[PDB]
Amino acid sequence: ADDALAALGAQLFVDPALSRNATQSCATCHDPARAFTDPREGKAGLAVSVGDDGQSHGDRNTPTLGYAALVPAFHRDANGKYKGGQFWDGRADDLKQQAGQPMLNPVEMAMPDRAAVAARLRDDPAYRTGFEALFGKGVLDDPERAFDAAAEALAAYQATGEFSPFDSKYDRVMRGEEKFTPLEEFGYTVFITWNCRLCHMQRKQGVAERETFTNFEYHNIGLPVNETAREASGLGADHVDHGLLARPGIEDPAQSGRFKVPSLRNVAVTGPYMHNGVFTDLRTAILFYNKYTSRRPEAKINPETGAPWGEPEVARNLSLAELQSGLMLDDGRVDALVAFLETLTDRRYEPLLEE
Amino acid sequence: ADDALAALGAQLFVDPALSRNATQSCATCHDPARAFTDPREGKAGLAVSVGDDGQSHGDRNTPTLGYAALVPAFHRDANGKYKGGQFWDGRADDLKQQAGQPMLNPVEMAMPDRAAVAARLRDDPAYRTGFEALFGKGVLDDPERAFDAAAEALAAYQATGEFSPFDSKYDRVMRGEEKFTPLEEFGYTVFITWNCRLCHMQRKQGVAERETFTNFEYHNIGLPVNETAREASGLGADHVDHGLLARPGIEDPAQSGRFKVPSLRNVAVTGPYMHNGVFTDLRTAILFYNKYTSRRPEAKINPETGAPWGEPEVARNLSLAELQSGLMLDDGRVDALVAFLETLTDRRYEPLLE
Amino acid sequence: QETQGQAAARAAAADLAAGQDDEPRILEAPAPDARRVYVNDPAHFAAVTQQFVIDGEAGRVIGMIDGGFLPNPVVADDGSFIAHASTVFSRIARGERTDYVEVFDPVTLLPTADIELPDAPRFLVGTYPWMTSLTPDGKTLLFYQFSPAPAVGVVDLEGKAFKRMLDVPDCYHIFPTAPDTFFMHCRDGSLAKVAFGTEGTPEITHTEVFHPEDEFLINHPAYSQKAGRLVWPTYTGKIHQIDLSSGDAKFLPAVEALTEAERADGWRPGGWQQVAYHRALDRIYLLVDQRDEWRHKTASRFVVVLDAKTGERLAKFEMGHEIDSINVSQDEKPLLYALSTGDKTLYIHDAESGEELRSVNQLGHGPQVITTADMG
Amino acid sequence: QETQGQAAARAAAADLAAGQDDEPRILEAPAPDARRVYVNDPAHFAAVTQQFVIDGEAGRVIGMIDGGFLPNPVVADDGSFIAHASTVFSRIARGERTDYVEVFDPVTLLPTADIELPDAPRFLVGTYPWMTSLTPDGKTLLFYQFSPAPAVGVVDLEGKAFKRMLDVPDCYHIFPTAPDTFFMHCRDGSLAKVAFGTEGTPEITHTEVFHPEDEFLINHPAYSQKAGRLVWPTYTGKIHQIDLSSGDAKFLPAVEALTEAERADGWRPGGWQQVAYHRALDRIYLLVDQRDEWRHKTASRFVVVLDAKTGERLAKFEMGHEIDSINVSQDEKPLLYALSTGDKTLYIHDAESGEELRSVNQLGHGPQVITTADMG
Amino acid sequence: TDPRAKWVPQDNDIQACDYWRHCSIDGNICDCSGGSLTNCPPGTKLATASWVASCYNPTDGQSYLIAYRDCCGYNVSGRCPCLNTEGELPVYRPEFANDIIWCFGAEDDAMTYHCTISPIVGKAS
Amino acid sequence: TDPRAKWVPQDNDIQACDYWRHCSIDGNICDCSGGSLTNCPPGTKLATASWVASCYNPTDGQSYLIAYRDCCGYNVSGRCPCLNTEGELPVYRPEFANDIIWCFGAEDDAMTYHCTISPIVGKAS
Ligand code: HEC
Ligand code: HEC
Ligand code: HEC
Ligand code: HEC
Ligand SMILES: [Ca+2]
Ligand SMILES: [Ca+2]
Ligand code: NA
Ligand code: NA
Repeated sequence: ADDALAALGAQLFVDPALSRNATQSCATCHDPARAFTDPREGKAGLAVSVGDDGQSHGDRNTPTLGYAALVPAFHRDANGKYKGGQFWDGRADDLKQQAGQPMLNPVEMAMPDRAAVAARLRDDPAYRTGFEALFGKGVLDDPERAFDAAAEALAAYQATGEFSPFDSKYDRVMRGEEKFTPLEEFGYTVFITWNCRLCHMQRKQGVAERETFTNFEYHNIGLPVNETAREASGLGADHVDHGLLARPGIEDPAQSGRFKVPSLRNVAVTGPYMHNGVFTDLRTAILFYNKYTSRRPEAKINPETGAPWGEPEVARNLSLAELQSGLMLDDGRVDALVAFLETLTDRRYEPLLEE
Repeated sequence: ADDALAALGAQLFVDPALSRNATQSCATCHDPARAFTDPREGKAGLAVSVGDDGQSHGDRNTPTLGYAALVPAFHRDANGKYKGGQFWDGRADDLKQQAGQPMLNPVEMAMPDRAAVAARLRDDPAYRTGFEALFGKGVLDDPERAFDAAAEALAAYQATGEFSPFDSKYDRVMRGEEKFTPLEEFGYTVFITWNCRLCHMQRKQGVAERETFTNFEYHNIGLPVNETAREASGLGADHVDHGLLARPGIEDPAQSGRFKVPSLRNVAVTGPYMHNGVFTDLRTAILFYNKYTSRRPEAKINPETGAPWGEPEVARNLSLAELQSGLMLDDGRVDALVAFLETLTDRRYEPLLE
Repeated sequence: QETQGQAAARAAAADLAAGQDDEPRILEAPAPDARRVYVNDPAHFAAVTQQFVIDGEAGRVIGMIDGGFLPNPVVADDGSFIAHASTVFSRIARGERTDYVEVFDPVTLLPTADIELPDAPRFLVGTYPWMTSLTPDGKTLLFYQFSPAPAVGVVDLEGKAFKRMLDVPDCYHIFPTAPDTFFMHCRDGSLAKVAFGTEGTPEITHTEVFHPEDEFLINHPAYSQKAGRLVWPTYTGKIHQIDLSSGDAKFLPAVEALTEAERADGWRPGGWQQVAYHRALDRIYLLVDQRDEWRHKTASRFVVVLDAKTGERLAKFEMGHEIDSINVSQDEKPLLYALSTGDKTLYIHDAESGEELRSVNQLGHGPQVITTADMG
Repeated sequence: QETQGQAAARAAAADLAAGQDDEPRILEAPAPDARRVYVNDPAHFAAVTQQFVIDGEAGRVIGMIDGGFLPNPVVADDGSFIAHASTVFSRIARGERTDYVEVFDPVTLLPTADIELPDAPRFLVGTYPWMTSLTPDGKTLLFYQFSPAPAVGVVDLEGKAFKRMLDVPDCYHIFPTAPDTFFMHCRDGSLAKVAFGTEGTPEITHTEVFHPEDEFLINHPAYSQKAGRLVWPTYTGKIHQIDLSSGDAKFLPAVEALTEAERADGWRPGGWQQVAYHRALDRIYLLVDQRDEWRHKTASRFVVVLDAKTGERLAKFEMGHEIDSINVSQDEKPLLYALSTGDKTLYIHDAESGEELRSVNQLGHGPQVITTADMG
Repeated sequence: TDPRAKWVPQDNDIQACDYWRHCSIDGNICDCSGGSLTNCPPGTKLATASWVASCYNPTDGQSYLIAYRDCCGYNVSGRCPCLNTEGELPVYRPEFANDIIWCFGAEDDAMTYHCTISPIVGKAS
Repeated sequence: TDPRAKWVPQDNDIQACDYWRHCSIDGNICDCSGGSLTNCPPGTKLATASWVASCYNPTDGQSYLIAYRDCCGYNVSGRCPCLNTEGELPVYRPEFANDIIWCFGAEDDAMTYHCTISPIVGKAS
């Protein structure tokens, strides 16, 4: 049952037959060999992914599916903060709500409709067997049921331990099986005493049982537009990615430019970084936080371009209270954070940590 | 003896023969009936006095001679303030150096010279005998010796218990013989806790043996001109009375406009007040002090004129630290001060109060 | 028996065990209520001072307000705000003096007004609650000026502006009876009525002289704005009660706190806030002990409670501590607050039986003034 | 045998008996000398603070100086002036912050300079003497900043003006050695030499790492500017001595303040100013006591005294009080000053025999820092 | 009460200086002036900076990382003063140093020290 | 030590609160912070305003008028704190009242209280 629904999602996950031109599966963009991110080069490098038509580029970076199963379903807590959901703007409630979307998205897998997806699932005799044993006879014959069921199987599959093994060095160190290097221990201490912990730790206080290094909130850290990605996606020079404000039902102009705090698990092997893949190196994503703290000129310059970071895409509702910590990370502390962040790499991806 | 010397000065003091026209003696201006001040009305009220000639007026109010013997000889102390001397500007060192000046001052007794003073002393057989017994034979035949012996006799006379009897009610209260009335005691308390006791007490601290309500120092309290007294003196409307700076030898411009702190003894019976007689009432004298402390409209106003006090005759070296006490004397305290001051009247002038 | 610290250790233990999360944040003080008590610490003339906001019932500090040099604290009887007239200098205790009024939100404790008072006009003196006072409408603050002469400063808390100084005669303390009227106590032994229109000299009536030259009235009379009751002990414990409810001063029968007997054994009032007055109970509380006649500012070990109407003694309490100041909450079954400058502790007693219930120690350096709101 | 308040009683009675007059005035403090000692009182983080200027020979307070929030006191060695970097806010502890340096005449104690520091750049920390520092010529005051990054601010006392912030590595404390040079201690175990102009990137040079990651160097090293001796204890009473008198760092041999048996028995340094250095005697004094390894800020009851060259113990004094800070006069037959934050008292000992000589009590709320001028 | 003795944590009173979470506290316990164990008093401003310590919880045998944050913009409370230094390192290891006024990041630039809170941020390793 | 008992003057220690001249002193004896019995400590400003008292001198059996003057422009000294009230009257008799900060006339408009001097200004009554 829980084994079998997952096992069926396993098959769907890797099946290109779910794209219009049959060139693309979830695995194409969410590649298991790269922590479920897209290794492919598009017109904006690795910033954005190319869909099934071989032409269309998305406007956001393909995030890991690792640990996504730990994110609460989208909600507004009592301190009026939105929390959870899927996609960078949390516009899907959960994994099951999200799973069908790549399928029908012309920028992505590009099936024209649910019916075209159902027809695909019938041509495979193993899906007839597989889906019928989980969902009943002629489930594949009903495009709504078939598409819901694929979404369900795909959500179940992403919730397996395989997607979230918690077997990183950080996990091993927290279970006592090993210790951090001195650099990692210093990284760790910085992380939990500086402003990172205000956003990239599950809880405000106490200890989390399955830490995934995000509080699932929505924050505008004041990132600039990624010009090449934005040009590739064809959304226009005047387009603004409003983040959470784009979730249908969110009207609050204070949510404009706020994006979901990513899990920093596997952060090391899933560059480039941020919602528009704007920064290539892990170090650059960290140095970005200094523009709010440092007094030095260099703090205002993106080390990857030598030019200013750029005007925020959305220059309002920045988390200034959290970002303007009054303290600058020096290079020692940055190195230490990279080391710490590398300990968040799942065991099977420790080989990629070589680069 | 000091008896005889004083007895000779007592003759000289009431003797109009030491004035040019023989119309006036020290007692004409320093009338013992008026705490040794001048009762006589002039072209300027009682503000200034008229000399032997019948028309010349001084530019300063005639002070009491009571208690003047307690003032130290002129000197500058180690904290750099001049103290003591005689005249409102301390231009005389002591009573001796002061005594002869009235005799030779044209606007006062107006003897031409020392020789004329001597000639007059020779016309009276009783002077030949009194002088010669004290200073030796032919003293009156030498003008210098005569004049100086006269000034010495005057000074001694002014140092007798008669000029400084300490028999005021204030003295009797401090001897435990009587009490202050509630109002007088309030006035005394106010006097010693308000800025008054920063200039009108002998000492800064401790108890004085013979209190005369003056520290003998020089302060410019910023008084305006007495316009009629100034008119009557004929000194000119250009003229500035610089008080102490006028003493020969004093060069320091910080002393311009500064006058000797009068002793407040008998103050109740020697109006008008201040170096120029400008204020006829004691109460005015006291209210004048509110102009540095009170923010009220009425403190800028001299109650006797109904008009502003007038700019100071000398608008620098004002004693601001002392005068800007930050505290304003209300009616009650001014009343209580009047009462206190009145207790500084000698027994023999208690009838003069009213 | 569990203390607040212990109960707090267990709640935290349980939150940790349950894996309960909570956001670190700025707490709001509980809604102001009758048992809220404010202790001001004039800190023995220190240049900066503290106010403790205390939950009377729980014996717990619920907040604090910083103040400058000998500030005058006031508390709106309706609980809607607090305020102080305070004094700072640009260099700790030296340099430019700024006198100002702040108005505070009584739960966030955040300042809602900061009103500069021109020309450093505040009277600087050991804290007398009735030297700075709120009018009953809470729209106006009136503060006493001594220098250069007695005067009263008018501060518009509504438009947040100083208005003007009022000239007054030789008088002291400020007892607002209305939006435009307050009484003062005068050197000639009368009360003055001051009525301030908008402009020009206020209208000043005097009352009858109501005590001789040598009957000394304490610097800290109790005054109940909502009663119009001015309660004024003398050195001897003779208590003048003045009624101001009608707008004009009606003198109540003068009454005595200690017996003619007792006064002969050296029983005298003594302390700071020597007298409390409960509005609803029409009752007077007086700190007394056996003392010399010129030890009138020393601590006292006993409280006498008397009927404001008759003068009957209702209780004598052995406080168990050196008390300098008392006050009471103005609710039913009132607490009797007993502040020891020496111990820096508010001892909270049941006002009925004088029993010590709880205390809050560590209240600054030399706490002196207890304020309570009168809420119902 | 006769106390100073008794001597003064006797002289006042004799002045009254003789009718000797005297003008009341503002006194001048006695000329600064070797036995003058300043005790600063951080008052356990209070917003305003006091320094006590003390004549150590008489054990008399000869003066005081007000300060703001956690000021850094300095005292020109030559006796010509004292100064501090201090912090005030416009509303006691809230509002606009002004950091500033005051320089003071050491006899009148009047501020002769008040220098604003822009952008409130001081490091707010429990008072470390070596976080603000005078250059040897007395013309420049250097102050550490921690936020947003370690930096050192340069203040020109002679032209009475702030000059610039210097960017420095991840290092701490400021031991000036020259009008334009100071050392800091860095996180990586080195010292950094900082050489600075009026403009331009400072010349920054590291020594080698002179201690392991796990040997902890205390926050209150003794530094004698005139000797260029930096005496740096570790938690275990291991003493690092760095000689900076050549203008670069020469690491001297490590000494142990405590014997192996003492260390086996839990003897460790502890307190605030745990160490003093007598320049003329080349002697190190360390506050030590038996204590758990993480009780390193508690008071200590013993001073060990050791030859700085050999590490030989010369004495172990039983102080007879809870001592947090020590310092010594820099003259011959030095005084050993022993300040008890708990007793708020400076005990003044003979540093040779360790005998308590006299004491100065009532020094504020939590006095912590003793400063003497090296005048000879 | 022997100040030099090894410090012995208790998990039964948060106002006492031996409460386990205060093992490296410096200053005053916010709970004693209107805050609570992990919240600031009214009118003060919460720092975002902190120094940490690993404190042993004798209730569960587990060591926890406590990141102490200051409540700032008021004069020091003067109530429940405490200074503990378990694992407290010198200023140059500032993430473990507790003389520093950890008021950074506090609202309105508040940098005056009023009191300190003791929230847990993780388990010890 | 019994604070309610009649105050007993002595003429042997000026730094003690029972010194005869301190009979209506309020605050701190200047002699304890670098002033003397009748002079202000350095850096402070001597008020010209005073409150007075007649204080009995055990020694000559005489009563003296003591006009207390405040030394101003410093934070209160904290040393030799004393409050006596011999003949002290309520604020409406200011001349004898000692809660008042008697700093009026002080240089630089200094009005903060540091300490109080005890000069004789005359004979009582
Ligand atoms: C490249 C064309 C992709 C293919 C094929 C699939 N996904 Fe994807 N995914 C892609 C992008 C560019 C984004 C972010 C876009 C945005 O609007 O934020 C995503 C996002 C997800 C998520 C959310 C993860 C998170 O918010 O952290 C999930 C769970 C996800 N994608 C899963 C998924 C599945 C199940 C797919 C086949 C059914 C699939 N994706 C295809 C890029 C692409
Ligand atoms: C809330 C104010 C935050 C604080 C404080 C910090 N981070 Fe963050 N982080 C935040 C958001 C909302 C995002 C996504 C922003 C977007 O629009 O894309 C991030 C992203 C990162 C990343 C990149 C992760 C990824 O792309 O998969 C890194 C490596 C990262 N953050 C690290 C980090 C560190 C080291 C911090 C303390 C200096 C830190 N963040 C603070 C929200 C917030
Ligand atoms: C009216 C014409 C006078 C006659 C005759 C005498 N004096 Fe006089 N005296 C008079 C005035 C206007 C003044 C003040 C003038 C000034 O320049 O300040 C004085 C002053 C004295 C003083 C000094 C008193 C003091 O400063 O307090 C003394 C001691 C004095 N006078 C004595 C004196 C004697 C001895 C006379 C006869 C020889 C005599 N005066 C005549 C007005 C008149
Ligand atoms: C020094 C700064 C003084 C203070 C303070 C007070 N007084 Fe004074 N007084 C002073 C001087 C130098 C003089 C003479 C002024 C001049 O230039 O003429 C005076 C004068 C008086 C008088 C007039 C007495 C007379 O003319 O014989 C009175 C009545 C008087 N002063 C009283 C007085 C009181 C009551 C004070 C406290 C309110 C007071 N003075 C202050 C010097 C100073
Ligand atoms: Ca990425
Ligand atoms: Ca006259
Ligand atoms: Na929306
Ligand atoms: Na005239």
